[PDB]
Amino acid sequence: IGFWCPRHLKTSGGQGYKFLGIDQCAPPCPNMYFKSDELEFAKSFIGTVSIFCLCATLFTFLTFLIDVRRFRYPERPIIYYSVCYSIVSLMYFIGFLLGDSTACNKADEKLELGDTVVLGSQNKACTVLFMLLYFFTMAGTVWWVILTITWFLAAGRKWSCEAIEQKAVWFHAVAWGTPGFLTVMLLAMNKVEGDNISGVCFVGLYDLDASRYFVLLPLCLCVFVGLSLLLAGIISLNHARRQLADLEDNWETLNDNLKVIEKADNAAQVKDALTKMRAAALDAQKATMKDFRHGFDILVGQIDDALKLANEGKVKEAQAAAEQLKTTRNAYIQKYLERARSTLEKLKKFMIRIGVFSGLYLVPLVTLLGCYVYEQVNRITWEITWVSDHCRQYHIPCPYQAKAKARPELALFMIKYLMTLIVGISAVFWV
Amino acid sequence: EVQLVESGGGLVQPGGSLRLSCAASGFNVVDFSLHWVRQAPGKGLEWVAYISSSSGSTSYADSVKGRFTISADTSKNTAYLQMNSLRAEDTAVYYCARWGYWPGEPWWKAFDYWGQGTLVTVSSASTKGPSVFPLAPSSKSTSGGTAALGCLVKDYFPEPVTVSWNSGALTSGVHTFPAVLQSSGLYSLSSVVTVPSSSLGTQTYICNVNHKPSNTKVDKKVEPK
Amino acid sequence: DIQMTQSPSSLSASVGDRVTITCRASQSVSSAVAWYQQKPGKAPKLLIYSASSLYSGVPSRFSGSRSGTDFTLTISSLQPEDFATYYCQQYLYYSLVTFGQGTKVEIKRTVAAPSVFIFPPSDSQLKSGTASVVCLLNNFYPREAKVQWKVDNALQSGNSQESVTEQDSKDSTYSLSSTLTLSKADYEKHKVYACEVTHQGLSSPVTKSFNR
Amino acid sequence: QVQLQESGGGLVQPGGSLRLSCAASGRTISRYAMSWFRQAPGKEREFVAVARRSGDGAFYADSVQGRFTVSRDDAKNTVYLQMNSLKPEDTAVYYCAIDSDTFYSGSYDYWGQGTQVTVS
Repeated sequence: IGFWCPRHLKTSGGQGYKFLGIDQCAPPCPNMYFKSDELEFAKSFIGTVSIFCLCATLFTFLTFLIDVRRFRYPERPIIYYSVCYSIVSLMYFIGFLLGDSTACNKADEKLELGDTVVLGSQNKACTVLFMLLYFFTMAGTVWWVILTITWFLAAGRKWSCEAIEQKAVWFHAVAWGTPGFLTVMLLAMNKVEGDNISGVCFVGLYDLDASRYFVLLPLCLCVFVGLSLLLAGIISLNHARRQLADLEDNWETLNDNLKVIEKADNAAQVKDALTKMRAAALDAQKATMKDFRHGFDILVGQIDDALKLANEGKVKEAQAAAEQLKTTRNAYIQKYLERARSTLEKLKKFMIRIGVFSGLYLVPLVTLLGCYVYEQVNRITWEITWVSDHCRQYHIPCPYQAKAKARPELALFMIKYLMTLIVGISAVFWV
Repeated sequence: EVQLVESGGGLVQPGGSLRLSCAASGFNVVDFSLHWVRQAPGKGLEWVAYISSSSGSTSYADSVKGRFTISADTSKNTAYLQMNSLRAEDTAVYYCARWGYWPGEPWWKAFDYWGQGTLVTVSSASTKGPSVFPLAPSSKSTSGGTAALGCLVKDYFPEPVTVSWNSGALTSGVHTFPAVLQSSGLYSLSSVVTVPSSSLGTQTYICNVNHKPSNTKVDKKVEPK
Repeated sequence: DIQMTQSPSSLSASVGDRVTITCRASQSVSSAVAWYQQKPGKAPKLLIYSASSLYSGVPSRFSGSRSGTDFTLTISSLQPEDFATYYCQQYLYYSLVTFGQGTKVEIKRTVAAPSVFIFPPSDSQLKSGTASVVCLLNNFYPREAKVQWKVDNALQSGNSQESVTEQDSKDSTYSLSSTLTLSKADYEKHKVYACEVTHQGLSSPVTKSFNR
Repeated sequence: QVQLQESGGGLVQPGGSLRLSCAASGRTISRYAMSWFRQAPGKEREFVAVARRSGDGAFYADSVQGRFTVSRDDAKNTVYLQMNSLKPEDTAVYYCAIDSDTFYSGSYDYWGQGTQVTVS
């Protein structure tokens, strides 16, 4: 026999995706997976969550606008991250207010009920709800990728603030264009579908091809490149930090060797201290604009002069030559040390801020991605138990091979709708 | 091409004096620092002294401080290094090295070009000719197979001496050990051959030993016992 | 004062094998060490300078490494011309030059048991008042081999001098000779002289003796 | 006061492979060395292989080069001998000895028992 769709729930209208394989089948406006009372609880649950996520993302949008400036371009992609999730939080508010008015149409009364989900872009007031949610969701993800690009550029490649700012047109072209390139593809083959839990249109809910390729794949690709640049940035700054650490150790042994010479006598320990200072000066010079290493060259040359005058049996003159190093030491290298103490000031202020922001955005997203892959591995089974559990009231579809029982758990979908909104409140901890 | 050559090596009395000269052809002594590295026979390299002709930066090793001296001049483009109160442990070969000046690549390059090196020796005894004694193998010492034959030269000075079997007619299986110093300050040398069976070829073997300073050509005759 | 320690004082690798040499400094000298190559009888030639840089003229198989106070010369491809003694030199100052002990590189081959021969002193030696007895090894590859002189189970010391040749060109073998010197009246004591040789290729010591 | 034990052996077919071990007890191993020996009827007490302390040198005889590889584990105080291309002419008792000299002269004092190997 095969698969069948009942005479009830027939569209005869704007065809889109074929439900359960057969053409012109479509799903009902009552979702009938969690029927009766708890569907309306989920409607109030989405409205409850959408208020709090509106009050933590739009609240930031008016907060960054008080200063506007003073947040540099390696602070910038988050102001457009929150704008992108300002829209996304508000469309779920639109879905709560409307209910089931334009998320699906009641159609005509030629058939029994006529309540069916709209598919495709044949009807207005639903493709608009796809345009502003999906485009500003994919943008919100890639702006986070841009923020990891800017973090890697400013911590791994040692780019300045203005050098990255020169590429602001290039970042906006990708971050508004790559979701813009995708949001015009979906309109071409009208893979947009409706919704019933939250009255907003989105893609990949009732299909296995749209969610896997155009929703699951781009977030997983954006996460993979995001962690790759973040892990590259954290390891480049960790190594930078080691150069400053051992250069400061060389400066410390230089300093306390000068101290132990300047309060001692005899011609024995002065040579031993000069040996250690020469080793430290060579190490600091090779650690490493040309004026700094030129100053190191003059420094180790004066160390050489002190060694020459100390091997001749002179102590007080060697002491004066040793204390003469401060004049060429303070005015040549110490300025660069304060510069590194003013520009490396500290990227941990960004490292902590990106670490917290990525930390409170990834684990809701991985949980959200976890439910996407949970939907993908079980949607085929979920549809076949639905058609078998309700084969009594309708004309009996597919009595053959109708032996499967895996009821979906309600504690998974509202988590997916939760984690779709909790990702947007991660910008309040930045401000 | 720039080169470094050394001169002045030879035989001196212990506690005496000796002058070594290192001539630098090509590069001048003012653009480089000339060092001296000493290598004892059978031991590793050790550092002795250096000179800097730019300002004068003489220094020496701890074992030779206050005993050696070094000098250099630009007019003749050479370095001189004198001996005072030579001890017996100073017998070695002395190499002349070149080291650049700070800053830049010439300093970071270590001793690049080395001299040939001249061997020096302390002479606690006068020169004398070698005394050669034969090593007749035993009659039961591997009769019919391979046997060892050699000749011992002892109490000779100075070092260079050569040994030939039948005026160089023997080449296969010939081992000449390195010379060693005895307790009396003289040298003893061992040279052996491996002639299998046939009563050592039933011919009389000879060790022709030549010592040029002693101008001796003593030829010892060896026969099996 | 800045002591340099070169533990692998003798390496043994076949042609085409990997050679690594490790040098350790007492102090934290900067990346200023130099690696040399000295063929027997010739002046040393520089290979690596600044502890990582490669000198112009030498092949690119030599490598220089530095991780802290440790320095490593590695020769990945061993050509027949890379059979010499390699020396480790730090250079921090002109008057702080200290060399290492140096590592000998020799051809690896199979283990051969030595052949032991003893020769009685000649009749011309007893007329000179000095009698000398010699016990020599032959054709043994591992240089580490000890001998002892026993005169009626008497362990002598201080009267024996040893000499070992360089590696042979044909079969890559050594040869050791031990010389014992006695005076005329001292040679007349006891009745036998024996030399016993202990080697890694010999399970038990080999004793060769002759009567007087 | 030091005893040495060995493992491996038994009747093995021609062409087989074996891994012979030599483990000591009551004495450290990081400084000493060991030598693989061989006792056979007719010709007795031949030498096989040496692993010094850390793989700095592996020395084989004229008959056991290539087909014999020695690996060393100082933590377990055991070395391993790899058998390869088992010619059944080698009906011999393999033996392991301790090198009691710190300069590798081959002063061999402690003996043990050894392990016999019979092929075909």
